[PDB]
Amino acid sequence: PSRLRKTRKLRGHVSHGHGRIGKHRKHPGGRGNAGGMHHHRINFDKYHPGYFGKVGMRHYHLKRNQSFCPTVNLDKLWTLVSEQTRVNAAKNKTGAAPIIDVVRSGYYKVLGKGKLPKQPVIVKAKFFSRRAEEKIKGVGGACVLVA
Amino acid sequence: GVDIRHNKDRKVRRKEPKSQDIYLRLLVKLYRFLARRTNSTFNQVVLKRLFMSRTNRPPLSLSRMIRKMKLPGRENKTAVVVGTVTDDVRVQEVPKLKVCALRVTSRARSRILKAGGKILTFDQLALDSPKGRGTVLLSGPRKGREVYRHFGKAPGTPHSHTKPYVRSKGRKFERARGRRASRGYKN
Amino acid sequence: AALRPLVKPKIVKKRTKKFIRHQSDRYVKIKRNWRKPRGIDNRVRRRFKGQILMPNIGYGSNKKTKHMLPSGFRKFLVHNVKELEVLLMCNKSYCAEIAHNVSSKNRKAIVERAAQLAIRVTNPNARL
Amino acid sequence: APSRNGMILKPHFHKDWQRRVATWFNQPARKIRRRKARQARARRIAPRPAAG
RNA sequence: GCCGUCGCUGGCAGUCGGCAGAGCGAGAAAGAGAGUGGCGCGGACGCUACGCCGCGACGAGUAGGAGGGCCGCUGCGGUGAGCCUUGAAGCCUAGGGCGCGGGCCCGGGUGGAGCCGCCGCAGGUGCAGAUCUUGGUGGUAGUAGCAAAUAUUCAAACGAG
RNA sequence: UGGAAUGCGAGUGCCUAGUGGGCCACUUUUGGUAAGCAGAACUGGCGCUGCGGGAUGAACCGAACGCCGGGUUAAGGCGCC
RNA sequence: GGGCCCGGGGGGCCACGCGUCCCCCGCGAGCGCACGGGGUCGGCGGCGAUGUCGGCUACCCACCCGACCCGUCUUGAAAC
RNA sequence: AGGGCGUGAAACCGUUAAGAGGUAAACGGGUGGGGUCCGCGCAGUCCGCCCGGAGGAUUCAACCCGGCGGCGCGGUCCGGC
Ligand SMILES: [Mg+2]
Ligand SMILES: [Mg+2]
Ligand SMILES: [Mg+2]
Ligand SMILES: [Mg+2]
Ligand SMILES: [Mg+2]
Ligand SMILES: [Mg+2]
Ligand SMILES: [Mg+2]
Ligand SMILES: [Mg+2]
Ligand SMILES: [Mg+2]
Ligand SMILES: [Mg+2]
Ligand SMILES: [Mg+2]
Ligand SMILES: [Mg+2]
Ligand SMILES: [Mg+2]
Ligand SMILES: [Mg+2]
Ligand SMILES: [Mg+2]
Ligand SMILES: [Mg+2]
Ligand SMILES: [Mg+2]
Ligand SMILES: [Mg+2]
Ligand SMILES: [Mg+2]
Ligand SMILES: [Mg+2]
Ligand SMILES: [Mg+2]
Ligand SMILES: [Mg+2]
Ligand SMILES: [Mg+2]
Ligand SMILES: [Mg+2]
Ligand SMILES: [Mg+2]
Ligand SMILES: [Mg+2]
Ligand SMILES: [Mg+2]
Ligand SMILES: [Mg+2]
Ligand SMILES: [Mg+2]
Ligand SMILES: [Mg+2]
Ligand SMILES: [Mg+2]
Ligand SMILES: [Mg+2]
Ligand SMILES: [Mg+2]
Ligand SMILES: [Mg+2]
Ligand SMILES: [Mg+2]
Ligand SMILES: [Mg+2]
Ligand SMILES: [Mg+2]
Ligand SMILES: [Mg+2]
Repeated sequence: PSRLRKTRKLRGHVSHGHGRIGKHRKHPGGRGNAGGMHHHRINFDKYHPGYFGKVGMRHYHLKRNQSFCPTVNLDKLWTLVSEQTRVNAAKNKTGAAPIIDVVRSGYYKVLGKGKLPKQPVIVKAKFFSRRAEEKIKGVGGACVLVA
Repeated sequence: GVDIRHNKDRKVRRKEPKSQDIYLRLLVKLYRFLARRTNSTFNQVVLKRLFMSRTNRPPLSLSRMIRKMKLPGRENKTAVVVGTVTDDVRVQEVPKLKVCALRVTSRARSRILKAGGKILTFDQLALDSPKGRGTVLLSGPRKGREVYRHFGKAPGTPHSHTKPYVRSKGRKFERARGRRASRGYKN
Repeated sequence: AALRPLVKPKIVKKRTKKFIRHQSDRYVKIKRNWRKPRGIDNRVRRRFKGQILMPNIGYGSNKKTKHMLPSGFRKFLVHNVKELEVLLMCNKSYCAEIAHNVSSKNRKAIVERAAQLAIRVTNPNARL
Repeated sequence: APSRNGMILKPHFHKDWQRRVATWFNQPARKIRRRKARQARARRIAPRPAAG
């Protein structure tokens, strides 16, 4: 609301809070990002290193669906299945491990961050990290690749 | 005249919650009394943390609370946080806890109770621990916010690992000159 | 014979003249309502001797005698008999002033009911 | 002019964008109209499925 | 002495009453502790805790910042069993007052049909200036002036002239 | 035996306006015959600041300011104004 | 002079029960006056209904001291 | 409300009344004198308890009947949610 703003308190004060000496002029310094390599060079260099120049190959017609690859860590792996899935497997005796299909949950690659509970599991995914497969293998599980 | 400076006379600090919440202020009324009429420094700390702002009251996850309540000699002590206790999906086993919080997320509540623990409000901590005895006051990570990734030496200074403010992330967005020796310089 | 307050402390006024705005005696366009002078060279703003004075919190009135009428009471505007009966228990320190736009007919009821309750009316003899 | 730390912004308001602002104050009236044409169409082809 | 600001992140939920017992300012830690054996029917105020109370220090201000306004203007949601032809708004007032102030209340007069308080919402919301806009009015001032091209006079008529 | 005196509560983080013409004095000091001239150092001032005194005055001397009563002072004064 | 002004042969003490051992040789009651946690009188007088009493401010007038016209740019404005 | 007529401001002007007038007027502080009005003043407050005189009554306490309410660790009453 305009009743809570500075303008109401600045009534009666000449200059409206912009000073008597410098005044409020239209566009001192230029419009927009003018002066980056010039009178505004310190601000750009100080706060925006890398701003000017070119780096890396161009790629015409990038299609971001081609590189779709959502990832999940191992510390979140068991949330993709219900709770009773884990407790049932942990307490059963035949040794049967549940199947966690990360593609069904909307992930493609499995990453290695975290630790798994000591419980065998069969994991299905398009991709694995090297540490993900080791950690999955350390609990008695297996990695299954899908296309 | 007295040769003194007045710029520092007025101490900047909260004497009350900015919030207009009536349940919070009823708790501030409660702990204003306990802080004043009891010599328990704990009440003063809790009374102060009730005035604090949302970012000064970070949420405490379940995993962090379990870690700090597992340190030796903290058995049967009530964990106290002036803030929210959020659930942590990365936790597998939830031990029996007694906790006092301003808020507990819906999933954190079920996990604590299903483990056999007890959840309190702050009006119940007073009737159980008037002076705060047998308590373990805990706090969430204050610097666990995206803003603090942007504070410090300006990103364009030597050995500054400050995060820049960019509208986009990618090869074309602030990586050419000033960030690699092949383009002008680096620091 | 008028009703008297519980106590009648001496009222001390630091200042009784009004604060006339600077240069409001020179123009009709400048109403005497106070305005803080803010010109750079303004000699009233700089507190030169012999010039118009500026109001400041130092002139404040004693908290005890503040808003006190010379009768020793403090006024409270009332628009009807019901509003009057909120002063029943503080009738030794607060009086009733009837609002200007209350009909002459209704002033008889408020001025009457106030007499019964021993509440003092600042303007009982108006719109007769 | 830039002032201390801040994002570098490039708003696309260097054309006559006010001449081509499309307000949405007819949105509820559009939603009613679309629905009223779904109902009159459902009546028109019944018992054929309304969906199509 | 009084006003305000700042600090003491000071004190008060103990109004614990005849289902009673009044204290905790005091130089110097921690209990006005609990036990086991050897007639009257009475007692002010308080506490909108966003409230109330105490003590100490201090108070210049342009540019600029911030806080509080029970300062003021227009409209919206609630509320005031609100005000008003027994007189609304507006306007005038050597009437009486309140507030440090922004302002406000009441008395009288004019007026003739509507208006206001409180809790919130919203803003085309506060003028001394801008050679500011439009309109009105002054002093100047009964003043400059009614002076280019030779010129008028007598009698009568109408007619208030 | 918190290892000199004295005094004082400290630390820390975000956001941030105005400014970016200055000028003056003791002392030091460059150019210039010099200048109420141009240019420096230190500190303090005026600017932003009233008040007593210097008759008068941006800066000198004294002293810095909430609204008051009493007392006493500073620098300056006490023929009359 | 210092040693509760060491020890021996008229004037002020914030000395004043005793069993003892021996160094040395836990409650009296009252009453009262006050240089005592910021003023009271348990002290008085005159005047008062037609010309007199009170009314800060406010209207007019007077006098004494003070007092240059504002906004603004400016190192500097009462500025010719 | 008299046909550009609701209200009817300010500037500016006429007149009536009052006051004043040689350092232009105006202004701050301090009193004083005079006016307009206001106190709808002019023998001066009110309240509790007590003492005493005159009186006068839907006459007090205590008891009985009925109704209502508060509380009860009814040391552990019955019924209820
Ligand atoms: Mg300012
Ligand atoms: Mg300007
Ligand atoms: Mg500003
Ligand atoms: Mg500028
Ligand atoms: Mg701009
Ligand atoms: Mg001081
Ligand atoms: Mg200051
Ligand atoms: Mg400050
Ligand atoms: Mg100046
Ligand atoms: Mg800037
Ligand atoms: Mg910024
Ligand atoms: Mg100040
Ligand atoms: Mg007038
Ligand atoms: Mg009409
Ligand atoms: Mg509007
Ligand atoms: Mg104007
Ligand atoms: Mg002429
Ligand atoms: Mg400049
Ligand atoms: Mg120089
Ligand atoms: Mg020069
Ligand atoms: Mg300046
Ligand atoms: Mg300064
Ligand atoms: Mg000075
Ligand atoms: Mg001289
Ligand atoms: Mg004095
Ligand atoms: Mg002299
Ligand atoms: Mg003079
Ligand atoms: Mg003069
Ligand atoms: Mg200018
Ligand atoms: Mg110049
Ligand atoms: Mg000027
Ligand atoms: Mg000149
Ligand atoms: Mg009319
Ligand atoms: Mg009409
Ligand atoms: Mg008209
Ligand atoms: Mg008319
Ligand atoms: Mg006239
Ligand atoms: Mg005359």
